[PDB]
Amino acid sequence: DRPRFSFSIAAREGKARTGTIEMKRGVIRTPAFMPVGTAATVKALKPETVRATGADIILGNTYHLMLRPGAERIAKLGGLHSFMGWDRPILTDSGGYQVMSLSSLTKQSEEGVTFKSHSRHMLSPERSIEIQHLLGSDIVMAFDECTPYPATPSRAASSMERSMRWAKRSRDAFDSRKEQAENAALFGIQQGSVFENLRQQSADALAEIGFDGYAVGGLAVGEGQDEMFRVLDFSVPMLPDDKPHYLMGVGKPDDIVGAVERGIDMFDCVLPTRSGRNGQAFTWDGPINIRNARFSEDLKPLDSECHCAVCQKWSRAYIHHLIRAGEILGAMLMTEHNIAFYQQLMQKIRDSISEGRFSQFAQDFRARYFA
Amino acid sequence: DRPRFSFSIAAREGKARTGTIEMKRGVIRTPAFMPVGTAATVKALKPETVRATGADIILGNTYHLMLRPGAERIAKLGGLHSFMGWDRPILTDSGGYQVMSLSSLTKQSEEGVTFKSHSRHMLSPERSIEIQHLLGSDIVMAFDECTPYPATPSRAASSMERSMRWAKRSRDAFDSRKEQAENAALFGIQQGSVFENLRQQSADALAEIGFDGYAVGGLAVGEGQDEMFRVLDFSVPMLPDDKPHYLMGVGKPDDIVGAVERGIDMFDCVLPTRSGRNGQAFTWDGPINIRNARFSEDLKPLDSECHCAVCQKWSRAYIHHLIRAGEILGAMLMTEHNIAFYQQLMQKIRDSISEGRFSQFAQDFRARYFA
Ligand SMILES: CNc1nc2cc3c(=O)[nH]c(N)nc3cc2[nH]1
Ligand SMILES: CNc1nc2cc3c(=O)[nH]c(N)nc3cc2[nH]1
Ligand SMILES: [Zn+2]
Ligand SMILES: [Zn+2]
Repeated sequence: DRPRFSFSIAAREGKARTGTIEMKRGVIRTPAFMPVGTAATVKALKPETVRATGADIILGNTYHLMLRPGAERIAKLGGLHSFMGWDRPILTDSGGYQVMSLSSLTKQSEEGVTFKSHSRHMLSPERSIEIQHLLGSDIVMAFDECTPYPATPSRAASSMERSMRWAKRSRDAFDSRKEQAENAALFGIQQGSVFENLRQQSADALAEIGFDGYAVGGLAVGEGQDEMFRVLDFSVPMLPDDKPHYLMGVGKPDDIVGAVERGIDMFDCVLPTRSGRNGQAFTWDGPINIRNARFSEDLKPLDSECHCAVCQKWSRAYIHHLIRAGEILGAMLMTEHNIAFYQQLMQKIRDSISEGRFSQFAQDFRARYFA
Repeated sequence: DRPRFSFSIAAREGKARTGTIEMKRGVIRTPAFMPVGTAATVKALKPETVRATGADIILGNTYHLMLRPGAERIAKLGGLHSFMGWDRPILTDSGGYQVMSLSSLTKQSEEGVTFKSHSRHMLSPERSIEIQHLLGSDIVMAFDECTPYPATPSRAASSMERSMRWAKRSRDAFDSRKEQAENAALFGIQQGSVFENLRQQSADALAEIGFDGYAVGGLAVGEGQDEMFRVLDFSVPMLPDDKPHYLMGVGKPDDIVGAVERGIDMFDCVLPTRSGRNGQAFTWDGPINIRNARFSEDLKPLDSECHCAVCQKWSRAYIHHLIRAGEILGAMLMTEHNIAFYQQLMQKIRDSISEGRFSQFAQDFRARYFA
């Protein structure tokens, strides 16, 4: 039987790595992309379809689920996996980002955050870890504070310091719950905004506590790719090399490629799902907007090489019609293709690292995607 | 290879019949229920899922498709079957009902109908048959006038007489188009409102022209079940016994059972799809509204006996959550279950007629469904 958690690196190229995380509910191939399933569903897909595209793990959210249908309710119904019909690993964010993003009123303190639902609710490190336990998450995220961008050095520091205190509280809450400690994994989240010294302090604090994996927090919050990449350049090497590195909320295909070049192993974002429903399809020649009139009579599949079931069977012209009509099948087909594209991107990344030709792959990918 | 059209009756019980229609694109088991696919999609289902529920044939609409994406456009793209990915028979309504139902302004004449889209457009018997040819419909409906309910005898008569003139025009248009005449079938539509003498005149006119099948038009337009059944009692026996009888727009499960008792072989309605998206699930114990709070923690499947993939895998509690959240997967799961339920109803009807126990089935079905 598989262990609670084991990360193994099979191949490297520069700072890039490829390997596997073994957990009780399954193996995760890295670098990994996690489709987002915020309301206990990956929007417009059955879990079997999510799996058929190649996903090994999906992301859920402490924030949305604690509000609807409720964490205790999900536990009473047998946990998130049983509830939504996904039997493989699930990573859950801790709520700290979403509360500050989506809540109408918030009160922040050293204890945690109180907020008004988009009734009043509270989140603290202890309550966050508890909710993630009630959901039955396999990868639990520490409860942190995502520092807004831009931040002054003093505010970035104060924020990061609070997040490190909360990281220790998260660790202790997780370890106190024997069933959770034995069956799930806990990741810490590095903060520090764009400042190298604060990123270093945060990495040191997280490593002293000790986690199963380390996320780079506080990015993909408006800073732009050049700045994100600059911060990754110095931040990722600060993290323990032998554990996974997770870049929260990233991202566009080129962001993923560059982040892997910088040592990131795990990704999530709503882009393929959300923009799929809005008419944007990913292709190896760059994104297209299927709503455009130029596709009304185009018999080609969304992408000429894609192996997904959508590209096997339906034309751009048909999907154009569905999305213009507001048909649910349009959302379904666009989302399945985009998630499949993301998984094919991760497979090409993994295979190119394993073969020592990832640098070449990145160059070829960009030349074509941005032609 | 299969013929253009052959209807064979395998078993009878009273006025009820069970059998098959063989067409080039497939066999249709009767009595048959046709899921409705008005915008070139059965809402929220891939065609493989429509087939997996047991459907042999689906319904499309001259009216919606001629407006979006356009009949000529669909023909240029290879026809409706290729466009939407359904390779089995498709029946198309002729537009005469939908124009009067959905258009904002209409001008009616002996030539046809001109209307404003929900730009100006025209429909006539000739143009309707042509559009159904461009779509590549397998069962083409004559272009008729659906008499509003209630109608006075004089207006019902005038309307029915016009429909019979249009039925002959429909026949001639269809026969003039060699490819259509050789590969598709043409059904006539009986009119006459609730009046026995007008129903008889219309049946006689349609039989004199000669059609592959006969629809009972002008019902399911507000008259209620008692009156519908009373009109079917005398109207269906007027139609040729050796051809299929199609009751347009029916209906609720009990309406289907009673209509089969009265000699109907074919059905369509938006109820399972549309009401599925709205939260109504069909069960052998009657419909339920999955939005109701009583289902928030109910671990049972939608229906306790249903063999569909939704009932194999997900709880009422989960689907309740999805529909309350407005999630697309909720529409998907509710629609698949309801279409599957309708197909299971038709299978039970067919098997009970084949075994000479349809009367008993109808009685048992009602006792439980209305308990
Ligand atoms: C879409 N962009 C994005 N940046 C993020 C940062 C964090 C972060 O710093 N902390 C936690 N807990 N979640 C996050 C989620 C993010 N999502
Ligand atoms: C939902 N109820 C319903 N009654 C109908 C009658 C006709 C009818 O008399 N003619 C044609 N062409 N379509 C029809 C579609 C119907 N749909
Ligand atoms: Zn594809
Ligand atoms: Zn079912």
